[PDB]
Amino acid sequence: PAVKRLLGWKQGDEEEKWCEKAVKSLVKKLKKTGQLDELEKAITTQNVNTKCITIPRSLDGRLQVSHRKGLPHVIYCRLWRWPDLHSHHELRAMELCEFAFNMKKDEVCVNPYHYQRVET
Amino acid sequence: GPAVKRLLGWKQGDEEEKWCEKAVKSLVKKLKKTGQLDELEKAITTQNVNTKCITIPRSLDGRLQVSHRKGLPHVIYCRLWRWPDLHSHHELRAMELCEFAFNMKKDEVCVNPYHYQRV
DNA sequence: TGCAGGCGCGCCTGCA
DNA sequence: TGCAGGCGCGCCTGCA
DNA sequence: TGCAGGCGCGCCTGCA
DNA sequence: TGCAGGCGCGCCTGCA
Ligand SMILES: [Zn+2]
Ligand SMILES: [Zn+2]
Repeated sequence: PAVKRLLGWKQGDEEEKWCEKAVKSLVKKLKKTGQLDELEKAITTQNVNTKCITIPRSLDGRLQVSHRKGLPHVIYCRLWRWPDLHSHHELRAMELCEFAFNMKKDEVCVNPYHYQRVET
Repeated sequence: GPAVKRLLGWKQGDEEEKWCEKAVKSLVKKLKKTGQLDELEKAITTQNVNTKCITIPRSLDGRLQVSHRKGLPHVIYCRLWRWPDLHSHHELRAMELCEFAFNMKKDEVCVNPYHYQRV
């Protein structure tokens, strides 16, 4: 009771506010392209055989979320799988991943379960 | 909105939100024992600077440990309820009204966030 | 309900 | 020297 | 010198 | 509907 009341008054940190901004950014795109269910299926079931969850690729490959840039597959693999993920060099797509980042296609797959972490 | 909160619950960087709950649980347990919990809720919800000092015992080095993390008690609770980007105790100055301020080295340390001003 | 295991303050080490 | 961080004994908690 | 980060126009939201 | 304001991708800049 008092603990949960006092916790509600907590000033929110920028990292949690940014994570929410990162998830809202992806959800808005997936909703528009009919891919939101697949993201929830991939995240909650950890199923590697899920479809590619794609977003359009930018000219430099970077994605901006609340004044912060990063590679989109790296942003969402750090979010749902490896918080200590340093760079794209630590990621390796599976053969089944049609839209892997490394392939530089029109769309980029951000399904965290289509990438394997390597120790570079 | 429902999908965003659902998907957010699945994130991996949850090390900091479980800690804030442990930090609040730690303070509440001490304030209930000493009859000061209502004053904390009055200070937090009303932002009233003229609230009474909300004290906890002071340790030998002045640091407080919450779930394997150490910090100065007034800094911990000012960052929690007022300034998340609060860097160190050097950015805090107690109001003159505050009898149990951190810098006073007394037996009890006041952790009412509304008895400190940011500099 | 006895008791294994969690965790904090005090003690100590180790840099800048 | 201000500060960070590791870890044990004493205190406290939650099960079979 | 590669590349992180600043910032504007275009896009979009939201009031009157 | 005239207008304000938030923010990203594309463009551009400044360091270690
Ligand atoms: Zn894929
Ligand atoms: Zn005070």
